[PDB]
Amino acid sequence: YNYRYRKPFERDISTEIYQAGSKPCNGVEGFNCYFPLQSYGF
Amino acid sequence: VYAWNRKRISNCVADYSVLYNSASFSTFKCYGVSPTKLNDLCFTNVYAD
Repeated sequence: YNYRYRKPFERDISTEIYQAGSKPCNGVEGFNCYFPLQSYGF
Repeated sequence: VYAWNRKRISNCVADYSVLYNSASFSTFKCYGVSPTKLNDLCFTNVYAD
């Protein structure tokens, strides 16, 4: 859980749930409503 | 489910963007690109089952 992934030399420290398609997710999770950051299974 | 086969579309137009809201995908998911963003594309056999 310590190690995770999602312009040049940017560092976007935000973690807003993706409005990943046709839906105004805005805190809701589901189809087309995906949390952007994932752990590497190390 | 244990007896299906690789049917497909051929020689036709397509309109894949509708799968982003239509009841035919009321639950849905992908390995490939977003349904309307990829919706203009094509490949040599439209394999579907």
